[PDB]
Amino acid sequence: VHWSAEEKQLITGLWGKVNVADCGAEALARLLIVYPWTQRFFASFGNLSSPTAILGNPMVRAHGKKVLTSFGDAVKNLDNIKNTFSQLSELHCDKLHVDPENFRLLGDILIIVLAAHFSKDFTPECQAAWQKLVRVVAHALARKYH
Amino acid sequence: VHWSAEEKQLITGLWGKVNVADCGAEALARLLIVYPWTQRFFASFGNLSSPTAILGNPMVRAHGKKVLTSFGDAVKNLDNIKNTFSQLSELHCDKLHVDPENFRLLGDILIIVLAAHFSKDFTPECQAAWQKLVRVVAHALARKYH
Amino acid sequence: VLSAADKNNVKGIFTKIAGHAEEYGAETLERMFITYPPTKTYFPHFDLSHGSAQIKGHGKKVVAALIEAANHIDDIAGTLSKLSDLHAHKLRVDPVNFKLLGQCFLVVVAIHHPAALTPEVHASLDKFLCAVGTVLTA
Amino acid sequence: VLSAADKNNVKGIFTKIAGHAEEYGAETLERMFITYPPTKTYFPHFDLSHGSAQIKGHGKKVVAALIEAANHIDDIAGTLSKLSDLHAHKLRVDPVNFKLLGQCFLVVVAIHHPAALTPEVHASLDKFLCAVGTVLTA
Ligand code: HEM
Ligand code: HEM
Ligand code: HEM
Ligand code: HEM
Ligand code: NA
Repeated sequence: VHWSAEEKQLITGLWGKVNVADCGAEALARLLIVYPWTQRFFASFGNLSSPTAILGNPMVRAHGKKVLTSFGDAVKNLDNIKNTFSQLSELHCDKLHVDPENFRLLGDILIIVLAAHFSKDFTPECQAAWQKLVRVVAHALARKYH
Repeated sequence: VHWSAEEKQLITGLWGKVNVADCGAEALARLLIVYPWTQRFFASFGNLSSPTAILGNPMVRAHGKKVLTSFGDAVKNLDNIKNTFSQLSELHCDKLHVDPENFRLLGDILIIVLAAHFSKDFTPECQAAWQKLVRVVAHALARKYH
Repeated sequence: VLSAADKNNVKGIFTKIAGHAEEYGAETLERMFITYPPTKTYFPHFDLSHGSAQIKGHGKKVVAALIEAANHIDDIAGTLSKLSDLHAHKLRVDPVNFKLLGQCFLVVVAIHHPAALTPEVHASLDKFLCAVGTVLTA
Repeated sequence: VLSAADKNNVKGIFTKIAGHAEEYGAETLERMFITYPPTKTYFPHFDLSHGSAQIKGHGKKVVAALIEAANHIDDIAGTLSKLSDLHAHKLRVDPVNFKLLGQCFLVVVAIHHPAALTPEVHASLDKFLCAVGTVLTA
């Protein structure tokens, strides 16, 4: 895909203000609460028995930070997202067998988390650029299926 | 994707027995009848107002033959599908803006049409290979979205 | 279906959405048209520039319909049955678009009421928006 | 929802299915495991080789549950709500998998009863299978 100058600015500008630990923990916890079948992939994390348990779980929070940090690797090289995610694609597709529709759901949750953290600074044009970014990342993650 | 010798044999073997005109017309008519929102893309074809009208519409029948003929272009070069479908991807993505979930629905309908035509000759292994083929084609058709 | 907790979660956050129907509906539509430009195909008759009168009037109707479904949350299908013929038969809206509009609505709610949109409320509102989309595509 | 025509179409095709529950259920599962190998993850306790006793017994139960829902098609949620906790809470079956099993069931019906699976019956059965999937993921 092609990135315009305005899209790159909207992405890199917002990224510098993202609280990676907090937004990452919130996005993963929301994935597990809003779409509870995703809990099947995270039994190694222990207590996922309630929204409170999920939001307070050390392993959910630590993993969510790692996930959002990976999104940052996309932000830092927007024309090479495909190579950046090749190994992660092998993990999720060949080893974990995560259905790619779930990558879409996580990206949509991340958009809502960013909207909550940035309020009206998350303009419609900013949402458009970030929705494009999470779509491009989801596509890169799903590559090892095709 | 990679193709085994058995997969290639199942695909090319079944393809030689496919009634392209009848299976293509049937698959397209089933798409419009089973998923009626798809009719929005085919208003130029005239009367789609009932299952009888759809099944008797000569433009539906003619278009369905062209669609299945293109699947045949995939059969005839299984390792080059992405390039084969590049122009068609621009049409469907850039010009028509067909959501890619609809490509998945047409592929699934084609599998059911093949099952009806071939009965028990459409073995589980044959279904597996053909489902892979329609998935690979749908992915190639969606390329110009990414 | 919507559990008793889901219904309580949906009503609570909608007490803050009511009274902002035009503002939040207009923003939801503007977000959908900008984030997902193909959705503009369904509105060829509209002026789609920012803050146009047609977007404001239509956004108010969309959110007013949601508020109506919330008020009768026990039978959403009866409340929205007339809209189902319009969307599924007349307009032929592809079902994917209901998820896009729902995503934009959740973004608007998060922007204006982030503390109200807790994970549990987000989960209930997602189920409600999915139930509405199912009715409108029947 | 399911129309009166949908219900008669579904009941009609099931007069051909009802006597073959084990055979068609086993074939549906075998097709799902071969066509969509990730679905095997939910059955680690099974022998998944062709015609295994566990596949035959389980396939009979799946189709028997569908027949129950056909016999009580006016309230599918009431007949099958007992399976919702199993699939959504205990097993955490990803919702994508219900479409995969439904596709395999339609292939089995097409193989054995092609003339009965007209476009209109296909449309009704797709709505029926989608309604079952919503009950089991609730
Ligand atoms: C765009 C979406 C996603 C991105 C960028 C992403 C990223 C990552 C990354 C960077 C890791 C490495 C963790 C580490 O190094 O310790 C990981 C692991 C993992 N991911 Fe994802 N992921 C995504 C979506 C998902 C989804 C949707 C699921 C499940 C529904 C999932 C399930 C897992 C699991 C189970 C692990 C292994 C966790 C562990 O064993 O510690 N991922 N993911
Ligand atoms: C997924 C596999 C599909 C294949 C292989 C395929 C193939 C084709 C082909 C070969 C054409 C002919 C272009 C030409 O004659 O110049 C075409 C046109 C077209 N396709 Fe598809 N198609 C697929 C799916 C779909 C779907 C799912 C839709 C809509 C829901 C769709 C809508 C259209 C339309 C509207 C046209 C233009 C028809 C006209 O103006 O005559 N296609 N497609
Ligand atoms: C939560 C989901 C939705 C709700 C509650 C909703 C509600 C409504 C309402 C109340 C109307 C006016 C009905 C009337 O005036 O008789 C309407 C019309 C319309 N809707 Fe929706 N809608 C939804 C989703 C969608 C989506 C996803 C699309 C397309 C992307 C769409 C496209 C339209 C169009 C084109 C009209 C006609 C507008 C006009 O001519 O003024 N709607 N909808
Ligand atoms: C039409 C959709 C489905 C129906 C009607 C259905 C029906 C059933 C029934 C009747 C049982 C046995 C309940 C009992 O013995 O108490 C069962 C169990 C089970 N189902 Fe489903 N099912 C469906 C879809 C699925 C799907 C899509 C999956 C996963 C891909 C799945 C995985 C399982 C598993 C793992 C069990 C436990 C089996 C055992 O331990 O013997 N089911 N289902
Ligand atoms: Na291509």
